[PDB]
Amino acid sequence: DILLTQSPAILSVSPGERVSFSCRASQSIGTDIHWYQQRTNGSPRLLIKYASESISGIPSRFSGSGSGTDFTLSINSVESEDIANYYCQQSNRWPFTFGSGTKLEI
Amino acid sequence: DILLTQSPAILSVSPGERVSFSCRASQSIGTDIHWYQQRTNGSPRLLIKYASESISGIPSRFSGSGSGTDFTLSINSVESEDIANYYCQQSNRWPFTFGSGTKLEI
Amino acid sequence: QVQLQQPGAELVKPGASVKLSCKASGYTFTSDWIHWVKQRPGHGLEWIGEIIPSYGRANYNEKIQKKATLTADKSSSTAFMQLSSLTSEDSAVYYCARERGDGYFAVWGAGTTVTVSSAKTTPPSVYPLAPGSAAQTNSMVTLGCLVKGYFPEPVTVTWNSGSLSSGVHTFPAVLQSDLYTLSSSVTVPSSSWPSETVTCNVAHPASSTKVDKKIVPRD
Amino acid sequence: SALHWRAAGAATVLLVIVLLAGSYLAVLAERGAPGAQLITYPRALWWSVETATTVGYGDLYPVTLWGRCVAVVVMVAGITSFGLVTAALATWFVGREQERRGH
Amino acid sequence: SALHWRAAGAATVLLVIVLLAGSYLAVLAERGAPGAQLITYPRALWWSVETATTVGYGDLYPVTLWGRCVAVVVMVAGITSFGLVTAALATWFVGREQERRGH
Ligand SMILES: [Tl+]
Ligand SMILES: [Tl+]
Ligand SMILES: [Tl+]
Repeated sequence: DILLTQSPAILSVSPGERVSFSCRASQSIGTDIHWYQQRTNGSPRLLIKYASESISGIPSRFSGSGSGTDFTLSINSVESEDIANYYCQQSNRWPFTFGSGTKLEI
Repeated sequence: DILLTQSPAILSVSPGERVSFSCRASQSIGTDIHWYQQRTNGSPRLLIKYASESISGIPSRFSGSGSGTDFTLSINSVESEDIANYYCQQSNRWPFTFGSGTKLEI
Repeated sequence: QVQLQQPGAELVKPGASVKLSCKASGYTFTSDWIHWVKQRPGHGLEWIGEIIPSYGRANYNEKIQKKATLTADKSSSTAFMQLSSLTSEDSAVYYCARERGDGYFAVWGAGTTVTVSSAKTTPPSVYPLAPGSAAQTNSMVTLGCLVKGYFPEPVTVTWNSGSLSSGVHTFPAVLQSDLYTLSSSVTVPSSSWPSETVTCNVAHPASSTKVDKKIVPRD
Repeated sequence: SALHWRAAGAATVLLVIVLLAGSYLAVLAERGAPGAQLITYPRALWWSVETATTVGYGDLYPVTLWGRCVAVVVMVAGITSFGLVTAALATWFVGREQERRGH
Repeated sequence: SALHWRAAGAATVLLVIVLLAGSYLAVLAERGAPGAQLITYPRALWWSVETATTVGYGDLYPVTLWGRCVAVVVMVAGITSFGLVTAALATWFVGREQERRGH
């Protein structure tokens, strides 16, 4: 099964800076990588689908890039609302899988 | 030829716990990985075929998962009857090959 | 507008079993798959399985001990996840999401937090928390309320039926002798209190017992 | 109009139906099979066209017995539909050539 | 009934026989060749269908001289059988079109 790796686990940053979360697939999965946001006592929220494609209702500061086995979710100038845990998920081959997730800290 | 790796060689565990044996293929072989049990002075016994598919006559605590180059045979709550050596074998490409085998110890 | 609905909680005794539910609404299709995701306290997400309500077929994460059975009801648009012979390891929040057969989870449920123990349910006791007569206040003022003596988790706390979100904190519960306790605080401009009431709404799903308590000054 | 021209359309309306049903059954059959890639409808539909035309790119293919089965039904209906137009195009050309001989 | 319709079935009964014999000889020929993948009957049978239809997914193929040989016999019988129905479908359409001209 496809292993998804999120390093580092925690990630700091100064208010308003640019931040990038990394998710490495254990093998080439194209662009079939999706991103979720999860706040304290919250359900996951889709942020990016298929690596690049943005979702409706999601701030424009969120972007995602990548293909193959390396993907990155970025945030232009993080705000406090962005503090949460971010997960990646693949859908390239069955079964779907999730990254260990990364925590943002301002 | 396909090299199959079983780490660790020996594997302990407390009675009734959940145990997982690992078998890594030196290249993607799909799900063509099979599992055998061998007790002292015994012949190998098929436990799992094609990675997941269980065999008739085999306890239901034995399960196997995996695809590509990573497979794992698990045992839900090991009993003493489970003490033996476990081998993996591939059949994806000729010639068929065997793992170095792993020994369970309670 | 809330596509998947799950019961907030379910208490289960060891060895027992439970059937969680996920009722969906909104655009319904034949291609739609309902997924279940397990999340243990202090852990990430873990795929449990999926089911295609139409055909009614289901698949499970072959990596973990199979403890589920998925079914659905084309009629009520409700998917069911049957968890059996639970233990401590099985306690966690179980979310359900909807995938349009294209790989990603568009909408998720609020998740049902399943706690496993032979202990017994207990609604919480909500005690207000107003300052003391000898406490000065700045431009702002801090009120709060104490939710003590309840089991199992969780308890949702809102301020003014939700109309008040700015300045709210709800500290993670704490356990001791099979009973949780927690506090939530609220902050508003001094002027606005008590001229404009401030009440803490406290719902406790495991026992279906929502309750209110206003925060008036100390007589 | 004529049989040959009717069958063509029929094969076309049938090919489309098979393409749609095929991509649907394809996903239904492949999910649950570790390492399977033919597991989402959009690409499954593409895989379907790829198969009906036998253009084989090898980017997606079934790995399960039922998938393989679904696949065979699609290749057959694909090859047959496309072979049914070729045969209809032959009749069209044979009859016109008959007219160009005062036959 | 007629030749064209007879041959079709014949090609069908012959295609099946070739599919079965082919998958069997395929495994017989490929085993012994390090790195070969066409070495178990079930998938060899699938490989066979894949080949007779020329759908080429490239998931399985012979790597030995005799395999390649077995492969060529299957492609030929596949292409011929499927080309024999197309030709039978043309005759069917040509004769019916003849009836629709009072010819
Ligand atoms: Tl072709
Ligand atoms: Tl290919
Ligand atoms: Tl052709």
